[PDB]
Amino acid sequence: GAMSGRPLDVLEESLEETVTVRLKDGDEFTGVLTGYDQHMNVVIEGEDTTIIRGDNVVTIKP
Amino acid sequence: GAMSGRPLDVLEESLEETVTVRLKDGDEFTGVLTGYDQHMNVVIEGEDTTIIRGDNVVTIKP
Amino acid sequence: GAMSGRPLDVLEESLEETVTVRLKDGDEFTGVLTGYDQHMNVVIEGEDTTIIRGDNVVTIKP
Amino acid sequence: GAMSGRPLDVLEESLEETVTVRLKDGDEFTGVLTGYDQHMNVVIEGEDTTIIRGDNVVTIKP
Amino acid sequence: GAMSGRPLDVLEESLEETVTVRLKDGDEFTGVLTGYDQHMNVVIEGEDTTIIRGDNVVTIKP
Amino acid sequence: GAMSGRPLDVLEESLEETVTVRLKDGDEFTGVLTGYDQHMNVVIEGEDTTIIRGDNVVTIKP
Amino acid sequence: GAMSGRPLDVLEESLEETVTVRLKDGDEFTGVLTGYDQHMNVVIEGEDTTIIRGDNVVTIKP
Ligand SMILES: O=c1ccn([C@@H]2O[C@H](CO)[C@@H](O)[C@H]2O)c(=O)[nH]1
Ligand SMILES: O=c1ccn([C@@H]2O[C@H](CO)[C@@H](O)[C@H]2O)c(=O)[nH]1
Ligand SMILES: O=c1ccn([C@@H]2O[C@H](CO)[C@@H](O)[C@H]2O)c(=O)[nH]1
Ligand SMILES: O=c1ccn([C@@H]2O[C@H](CO)[C@@H](O)[C@H]2O)c(=O)[nH]1
Ligand SMILES: O=c1ccn([C@@H]2O[C@H](CO)[C@@H](O)[C@H]2O)c(=O)[nH]1
Ligand SMILES: O=c1ccn([C@@H]2O[C@H](CO)[C@@H](O)[C@H]2O)c(=O)[nH]1
Ligand SMILES: O=c1ccn([C@@H]2O[C@H](CO)[C@@H](O)[C@H]2O)c(=O)[nH]1
Ligand SMILES: [Ca+2]
Ligand SMILES: [Ca+2]
Ligand SMILES: [Ca+2]
Ligand SMILES: [Ca+2]
Ligand SMILES: [Ca+2]
Ligand SMILES: [Ca+2]
Ligand SMILES: [Ca+2]
Ligand SMILES: [Ca+2]
Ligand SMILES: [Ca+2]
Ligand SMILES: [Ca+2]
Ligand SMILES: [Ca+2]
Repeated sequence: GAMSGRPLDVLEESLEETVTVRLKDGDEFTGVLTGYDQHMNVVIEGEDTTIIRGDNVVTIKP
Repeated sequence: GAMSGRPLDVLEESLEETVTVRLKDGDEFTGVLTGYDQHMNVVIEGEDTTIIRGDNVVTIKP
Repeated sequence: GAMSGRPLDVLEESLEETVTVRLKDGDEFTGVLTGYDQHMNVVIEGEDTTIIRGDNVVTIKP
Repeated sequence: GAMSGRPLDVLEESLEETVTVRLKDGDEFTGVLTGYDQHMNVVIEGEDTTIIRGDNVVTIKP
Repeated sequence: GAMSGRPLDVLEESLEETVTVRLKDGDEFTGVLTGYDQHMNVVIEGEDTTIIRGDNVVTIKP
Repeated sequence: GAMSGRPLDVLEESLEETVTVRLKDGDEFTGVLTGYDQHMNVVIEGEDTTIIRGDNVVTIKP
Repeated sequence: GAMSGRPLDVLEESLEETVTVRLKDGDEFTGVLTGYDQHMNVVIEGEDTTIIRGDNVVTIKP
């Protein structure tokens, strides 16, 4: 198809795996990716759950 | 389905439980989550009711 | 139903009550909430009338 | 109805009357409001005519 | 009508006339308004053509 | 018609010609405009090819 | 057709080819373009997979 492996599809394929999320402020969050949505909001599970709002995200290393 | 546990579905299951919202300006708001919407606007209940506009949120930890 | 006490619904129930609105620039406005819209634009009646563009809002405390 | 006196409805009742618009960069513009739109762009007429793009607006005092 | 003299309608009444556009970075552009769109992108003609993206616009003064 | 010579229409008629794009960070890119889209993403080809995301654009000079 | 070589179409033609993405914070990512979407989110394959959110992108140079 078009668009190759879409970014949200790569996120779909990274469910239940450890990703690292880097935010515009410099902070990094590492933990299991348990959910995401169309805005690139992500749920990251480490010692506890973190919902990260997508507009803060610079990169995700899945 | 697709998307694991969507971020807004994790909010739904955090309703009436305690969460911490961290904003872009550095402020943190702890209290009971009593509502949310599509924009990730949140209602946090401490001694006061605090409506937080979604665009200010960095992370929500339930 | 879903989303608990939706943020805008709490606004609806805060009409004609005193609220405090804090802006990104750190200013605060206290007065009677006489209107709002789906952007979280709000009308605050103090000594005189203030319309606040929602995109400046950080928190609203009803 | 809902939302009380909507922010855009207050601007509707302030057409042909004097208002003060304050901008995110701190400038204020005073004059007769002669038009507006759903983005809250406004037309302010004092000695000059000024179209103000709504995303710059913090407050409007009708 | 509603909304008085809508800001984009003022732009229409300014086509083929000289206006002054002030940007968020402080620069000012004076020239013939030869076009605009619904985002308030404008084409300003001085000694040459300048297309200005609307999200940089603070004010337009016909 | 309305809106005069629309900005995207000026971009159409500047295809295959040389233009200067100035970004919010202050950088400038000069080259032949070989494409654009509704967001004002542009493709500029001088000695190499640069896709510029429209949200960074201040002005384009065709 | 209209719009010449659309920016997203240049991206399509760059799949499985090395490109270089520059971000607003100054960082640069070089690697194989393996995916993209309509927001200009991109997936860049270097030593690791990196998902880049579009709104941080300034330029992409294939
Ligand atoms: O839940 C949401 C909704 C929107 N946005 C993004 O953030 C921008 C500004 O808040 C929006 O335009 C959208 O791209 C999010 O990150 N999360
Ligand atoms: O009530 C609202 C309406 C919009 N937004 C978000 O704020 C962004 C711009 O301020 C919008 O794109 C949207 O994501 C909110 O947070 N709350
Ligand atoms: O009257 C309006 C119209 C829109 N916005 C919203 O402000 C954000 C940034 O301008 C966008 O979400 C936009 O929809 C307002 O705050 N007020
Ligand atoms: O003519 C326009 C078009 C859009 N916007 C608003 O500007 C913000 C983005 O620049 C969004 O809230 C958008 O609705 C305006 O203020 N005026
Ligand atoms: O590829 C894209 C997708 C979206 N946007 C911008 O994102 C904002 C969405 O309202 C607008 O400024 C739009 O031009 C871009 O610049 N490029
Ligand atoms: O071609 C353009 C010019 C301006 N914008 C504005 O940039 C904002 C991005 O926040 C949008 O909401 C819109 O108002 C576009 O989307 N596209
Ligand atoms: O996954 C997403 C979702 C939204 N946006 C951006 O958020 C804004 C929504 O108006 C636009 O700039 C759009 O390109 C992204 O960059 N990536
Ligand atoms: Ca996997
Ligand atoms: Ca799978
Ligand atoms: Ca009054
Ligand atoms: Ca009414
Ligand atoms: Ca009146
Ligand atoms: Ca009329
Ligand atoms: Ca005229
Ligand atoms: Ca003039
Ligand atoms: Ca020319
Ligand atoms: Ca031509
Ligand atoms: Ca080429």
